[PDB]
Amino acid sequence: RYHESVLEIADIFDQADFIQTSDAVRQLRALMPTLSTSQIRHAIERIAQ
Amino acid sequence: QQPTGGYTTLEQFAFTIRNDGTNATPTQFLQLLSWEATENELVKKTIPTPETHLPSARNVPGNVYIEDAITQALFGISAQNVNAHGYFSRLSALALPNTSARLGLDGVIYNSETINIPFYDPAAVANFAATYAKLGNASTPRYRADMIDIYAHVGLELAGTDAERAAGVMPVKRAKFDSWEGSLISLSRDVVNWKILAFLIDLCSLEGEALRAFKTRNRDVFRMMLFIMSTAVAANVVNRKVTKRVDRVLEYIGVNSMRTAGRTATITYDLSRHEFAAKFLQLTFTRWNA
Repeated sequence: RYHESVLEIADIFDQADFIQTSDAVRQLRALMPTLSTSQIRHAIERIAQ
Repeated sequence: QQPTGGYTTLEQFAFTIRNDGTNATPTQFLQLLSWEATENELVKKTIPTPETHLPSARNVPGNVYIEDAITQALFGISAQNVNAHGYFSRLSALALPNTSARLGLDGVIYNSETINIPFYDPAAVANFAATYAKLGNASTPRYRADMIDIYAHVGLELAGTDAERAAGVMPVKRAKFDSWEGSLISLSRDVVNWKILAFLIDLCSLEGEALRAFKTRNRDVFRMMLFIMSTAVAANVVNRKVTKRVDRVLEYIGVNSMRTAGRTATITYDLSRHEFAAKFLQLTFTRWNA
């Protein structure tokens, strides 16, 4: 029985001076096709480009 | 042309503001401040009794806007060129035993029959301009007010808990409060707008028993008068973060730092503006105390 949920971290810590961004990222990385280390060297090398 | 019984305490002359948006009579806004104490002390000294001799009354052609101008200068936002005699030489006149120049209710100076404009009692204003004309001296070399001593007073006067600290000393208190972005300045202008004269004409007149009753009534309007005013001088002002709410933090509430640049969080005195405020306080204070 699950409602697998994101629980945006901030709704756990009271001193939100570290907490940042949001559940919005899991949404996004969920899409990225899992990359390899060699793969990222490339994604980064080409962004910087 | 109405008498008194207390010039303030009469509709038209109400003192309100903006609490991020509302109003609230200043007493209500100052009860939202906090002071961390910090070494030192602000041993109040003695305001040097005023420079008795006031500027010569020069006719000059025009309508000297005085309520507005005095304040534009005290807690304005930059009064370009304050102290210029022009406005005060004229204001001096009002301080004579018999004249025409009536002090227009809205806050101005006229001639013979101002017409329409319901000026102030001719007597009240008489005692008023008596001192606040000298105010057009602060410019000249031999009459400067000598400001850092004066700010000692502003403090136990503004902060410093009643009695306890109303005993000559206290620690510079770094003041902070829950603000609302561009808080200090927005607040100052609600005050530039304020009707000062109503406060002074009453302060320089009211007999003696009534005067004290009055001191208590504007204890706060007056503290508020200079809180916004002192922050002009207080050194650094930054925002202290807390928990989503922001808290404006003020360097030192009492230690005038003689700074003249242009911050953003607040007003800023040009150099000559200190020459003016320093002097204005010398008078209100010598007077507040009696």
